[PDB]
Amino acid sequence: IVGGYTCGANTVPYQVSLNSGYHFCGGSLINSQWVVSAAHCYKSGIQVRLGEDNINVVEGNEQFISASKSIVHPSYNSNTLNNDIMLIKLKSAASLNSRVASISLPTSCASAGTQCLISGWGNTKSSGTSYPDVLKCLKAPILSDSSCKSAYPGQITSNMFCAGYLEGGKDSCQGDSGGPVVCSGKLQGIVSWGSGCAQKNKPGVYTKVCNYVSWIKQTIASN
Ligand SMILES: *C(=O)c1ccc(NC(=N)N)cc1
Ligand SMILES: [Ca+2]
Repeated sequence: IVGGYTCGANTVPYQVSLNSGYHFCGGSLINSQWVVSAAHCYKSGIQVRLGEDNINVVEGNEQFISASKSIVHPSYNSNTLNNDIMLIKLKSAASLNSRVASISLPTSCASAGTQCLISGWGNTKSSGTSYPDVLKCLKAPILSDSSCKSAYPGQITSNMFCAGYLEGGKDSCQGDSGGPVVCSGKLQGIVSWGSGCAQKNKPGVYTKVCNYVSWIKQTIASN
């Protein structure tokens, strides 16, 4: 997250770190046994880390649970990033509490202008590299579909939305992908892609979770 703020320990209780020896992506806990992330975060050997603040220090609220299965969306296209969503099942259910909690799936799609909370452990620089150890946060509005398409001609599908600031300076970045975009207490987005980070006229692009609720529910019900 570039141009954000330190969230505070365990203030984003649905935020997970995906670890394969190191943090590589975010995710969102949607019930005691399932995490939503980005398909482009797929790999083998995922351990889900819940209750994290500093990802380099054991601070006492962590739960580390290996994945039993991963399900990339049937129609994920890694070239266009259309349908950039995956489900990860935990081998055992998390113990839910005030610091490790699920986030609800949307009932309705969110509209341009709605404020959202974007979070992660990704790079905090637009130019160069600095990875924080503690979780960062950014409040950002959803942008109009028209603004989004004008920023990324030919690239925005019906399964994507933009959020952030056309002036740049405040955005998600590498290492944040797969993590949450939460608006009015619902998971509306997954941190997906953009050109660089925090660049003018290149806001973040997010997987539009409301389009996937039926797939998510059906997949969980049979796996
Ligand atoms: C994921 O790691 C990711 C998502 C989005 C961006 N770019 C922007 N938000 N502009 C970079 C990396
Ligand atoms: Ca920790």
